Amino acid sequence: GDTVTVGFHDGPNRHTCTVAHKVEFRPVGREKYRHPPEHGVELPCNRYTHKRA
Amino acid sequence: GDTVTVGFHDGPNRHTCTVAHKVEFRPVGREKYRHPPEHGVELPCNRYTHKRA
Amino acid sequence: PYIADCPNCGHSRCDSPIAIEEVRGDAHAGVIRIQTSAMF
Amino acid sequence: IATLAPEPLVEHKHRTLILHLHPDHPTLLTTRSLGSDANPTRQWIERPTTVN
Amino acid sequence: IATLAPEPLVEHKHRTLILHLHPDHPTLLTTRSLGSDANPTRQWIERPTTVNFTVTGEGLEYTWGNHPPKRVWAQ
Amino acid sequence: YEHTAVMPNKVGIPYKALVERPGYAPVHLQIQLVNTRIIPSTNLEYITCKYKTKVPSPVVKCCGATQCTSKPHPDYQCQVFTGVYPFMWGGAYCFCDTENTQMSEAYVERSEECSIDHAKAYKVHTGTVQAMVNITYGSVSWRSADVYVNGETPAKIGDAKLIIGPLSSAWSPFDNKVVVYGHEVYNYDFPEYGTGKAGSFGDLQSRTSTSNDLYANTNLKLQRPQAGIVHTPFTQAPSGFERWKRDKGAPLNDVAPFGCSIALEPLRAENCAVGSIPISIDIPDAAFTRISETPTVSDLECKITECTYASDFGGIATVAYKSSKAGNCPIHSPSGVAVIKENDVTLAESGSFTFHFSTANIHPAFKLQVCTSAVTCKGDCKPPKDHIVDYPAQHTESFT
Amino acid sequence: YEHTAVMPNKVGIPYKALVERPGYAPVHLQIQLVNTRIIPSTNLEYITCKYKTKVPSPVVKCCGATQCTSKPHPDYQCQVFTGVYPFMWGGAYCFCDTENTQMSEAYVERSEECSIDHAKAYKVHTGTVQAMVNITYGSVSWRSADVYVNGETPAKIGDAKLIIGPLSSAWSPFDNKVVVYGHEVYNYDFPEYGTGKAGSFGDLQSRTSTSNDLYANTNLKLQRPQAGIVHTPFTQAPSGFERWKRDKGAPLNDVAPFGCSIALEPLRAENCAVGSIPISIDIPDAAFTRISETPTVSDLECKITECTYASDFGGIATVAYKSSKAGNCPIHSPSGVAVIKENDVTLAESGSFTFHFSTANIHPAFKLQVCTSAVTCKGDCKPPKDHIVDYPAQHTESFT
Repeated sequence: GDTVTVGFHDGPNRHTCTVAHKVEFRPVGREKYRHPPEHGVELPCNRYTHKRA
Repeated sequence: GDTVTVGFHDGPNRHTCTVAHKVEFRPVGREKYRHPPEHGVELPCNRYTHKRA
Repeated sequence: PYIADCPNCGHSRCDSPIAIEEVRGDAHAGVIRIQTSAMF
Repeated sequence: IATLAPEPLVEHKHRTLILHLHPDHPTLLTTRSLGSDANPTRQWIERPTTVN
Repeated sequence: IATLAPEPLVEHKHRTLILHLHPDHPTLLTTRSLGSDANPTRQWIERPTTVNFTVTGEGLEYTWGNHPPKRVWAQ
Repeated sequence: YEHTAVMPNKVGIPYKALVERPGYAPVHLQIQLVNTRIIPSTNLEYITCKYKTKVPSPVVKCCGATQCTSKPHPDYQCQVFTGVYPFMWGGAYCFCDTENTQMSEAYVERSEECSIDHAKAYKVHTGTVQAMVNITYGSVSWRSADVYVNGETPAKIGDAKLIIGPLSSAWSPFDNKVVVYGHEVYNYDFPEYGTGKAGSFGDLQSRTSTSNDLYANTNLKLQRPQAGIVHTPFTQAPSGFERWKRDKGAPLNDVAPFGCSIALEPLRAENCAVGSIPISIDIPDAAFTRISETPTVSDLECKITECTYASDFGGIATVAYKSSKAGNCPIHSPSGVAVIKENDVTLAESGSFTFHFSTANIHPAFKLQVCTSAVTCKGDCKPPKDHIVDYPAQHTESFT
Repeated sequence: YEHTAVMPNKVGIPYKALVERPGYAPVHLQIQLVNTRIIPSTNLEYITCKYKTKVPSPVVKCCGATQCTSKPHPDYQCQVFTGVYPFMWGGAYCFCDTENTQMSEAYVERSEECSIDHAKAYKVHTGTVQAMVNITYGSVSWRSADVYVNGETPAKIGDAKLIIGPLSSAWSPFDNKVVVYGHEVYNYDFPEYGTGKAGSFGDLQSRTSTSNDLYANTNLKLQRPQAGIVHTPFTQAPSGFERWKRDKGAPLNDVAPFGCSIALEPLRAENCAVGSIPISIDIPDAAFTRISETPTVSDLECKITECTYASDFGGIATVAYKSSKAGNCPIHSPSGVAVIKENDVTLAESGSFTFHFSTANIHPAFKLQVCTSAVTCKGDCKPPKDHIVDYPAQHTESFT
């Protein structure tokens, strides 16, 4: 996405926040997808964790 | 869309499902639109029915 | 309503009843016919 | 969980690989002629292409 | 329920079929010299007749009425 | 009076020849080859379409092997796999850890679109061309009949018997090998049934839609499912019917020569304007008028008045008609220089009536045969200004 | 190892070529073109059959005229008649004597036999020839598959992939124009639909059996009934389908050239033995035996013992086999002089085994390739005595 656009809903109001940021997702590999598939080989990508510890 | 992403809402949970699939929509014709218009000529496209019978 | 293994079920590979097989973006009219493993 | 491009169609010729090729997405193909003359090649392929 | 003509009398000669022949009724005989030169023959035969056929090297065929077609190596 | 006539193959324009029967009054033709639909001899060789890897559901033996067999499904790819731990709704379920076996099997099958959205190959021979020839004949004024080209076929529809062709211009715009798709026809060297390389056109090759047997070189290669989960990696070329719809070639109704149009209908190639057709008609003698009843028109004079050196019937010429009786008088220029809009002109007792025409030579020295009276309508013509609309009536270009 | 091979078109005899793959053991062929059914491209032009003058019952107006009209029935012949006095069961019944009018009408109609007993014209093009080629291959020992001739079609039935033709001998024994009758096929210049002269072939000309429209030039001419009696003189040529069954010509399965048989079935012309076919096969490499496993046979000797200068496999020759291992050994004469009945010979440790063959040269100097070991089986042959039975296995006549 050209931008990033964030927001919750308190309940009385939308109350969001939005920003510019150049985003892309190349997967690691000589394939230039636009999105991760369900299958294919695994290989060493860079990525953030689920966790807090 | 590069993918396809499906999901209902049971009510307690989002509970969706998503998948990779290369999607496009060329209309039939020498025009390479991205979307069907409101007007223009009719001509023999390929398409699925509304129905069950 | 069948249940199968969705590939990126929000987080990752769950087993959703709406597990998507046979996506068909092969027509022209902005339409896709899909099969969930769920039988609505 | 990551990418994979559809397999190639290997075709023989005399000291020459014709390869009818047909990817899903833009794929960077490349080679290395293992002589001390490397003579490599690079090309992103998204359009299906018979190469040599 | 249908016709049938009495069998022929096959007689050998050098690349030649003499055929003493003796039908019941008028029988259309005919042949096909299987060269690309066809050289066929037709004749209704009701009177018994010794006939001849210059068979070639590759073969000839022979049709005694609706009796099935025969075939012949004449080397 | 069986009026033989060589005749240019061109669709949308009449060819108003003139019957010069010695003895009775001549009669004009108006032969408009409204269509030139062809319908060559052909053969349905194989439908193709995009596959569907309609995977049969894999076997999972929990402790030990399950040997696969080569079932007779088209391109029945099957490969046993071990070393799984298949997460299925309860975590894994097979209690072993390497003896967990998974047998994946996948065969190729015609899509549901194969019935309806499908390319279609052909071995194309020459066949026999046709036409709905209108003749608004003489005083008959009508027949719109479907005919042939083979030069002994009549078609007694109306009252006239007419024999056409065979045409000399045997260019079948179809090549020998043709692919066909919905309406866009491609004179493509399709590889063959039974052979088509995967990814290339005809990866799926079914004889027809009903034909359960086919040839599916799709390079379908199953791979083992990942990390102890139930699924079926099918690694496969998307079809040579998928491409061939967006990396194809252009259609023969957009790349043919010598002027043809096409249909997915009897596989005709309409309106192919090329060459000539030796056409010959046997008129009904009843339709003739005897010579002693039409006015004799001689001792006349003809002259252009505003000749337009053009396609549309811009050329005009008054004619000082010098009749004997009064009535109709069919007209024609036996020279092909001038093409005339009027087949027939009405005449009072020696009046004058302009007609319309079109020419191609600056000095049109064309004879005009006004019902057995020849005349040179010599003169000079003017070029027009306004040339962007459909096809001409002149079709007579030569040395000028 | 894709074993190209020119190959004579001849039906009932194998063609046991030899695969000389460099590196592994050779393998024999056994290519028997069991059929050469042709199926040219054709077009149903019109059925014909004998008419039936299915007379509609005439009108009889008793006092005054009844003008007839030209109804659109095929060959609707109708002629008013006066001057009758029609005796009908009570003597006459119309009380006038000259104003008694009788209107006879008769049209032509397809017989009931037209559906079933009917000649059938065709415009015949060339199409594409076929065959149920058996190969009892190698050690595979079987495949009986239906194939084509066009030189890029495989047929992967069995395990081998085989490409045939195109044959050089393009003689379609069918002519361009053909008539067909039940089973007897006549390469006849049928006149055309729409034209056939009455009495001549195709007096009735219906497009098909269902086609209500037709062309009936029967010269149907009604005459007045005689002496005041009800009936309908229809004076007509009995059909050109009546003749054409007893003053016809002979059938193409009895007059064709270059050796064909025929069927009213897909309109094939079976077993047309003429010319050669450039045939090429891609064997399964699994079927090969590697070279280091078959016995090497060299240091042998070959000689005829009773060579029969003939067609049937009368030629024989012992071979002093000098093997290394013991087993099978495929055999073939790469020279076409000798045709051998045995594809394969079993071998103990350097024994001797006669085979059978046939030749055409008095001094057969043909090589014999016993699984990569050549040898001249020179000798001399004897003529036979007993030559009246079907076709040969020799088919190798040349200068001798």
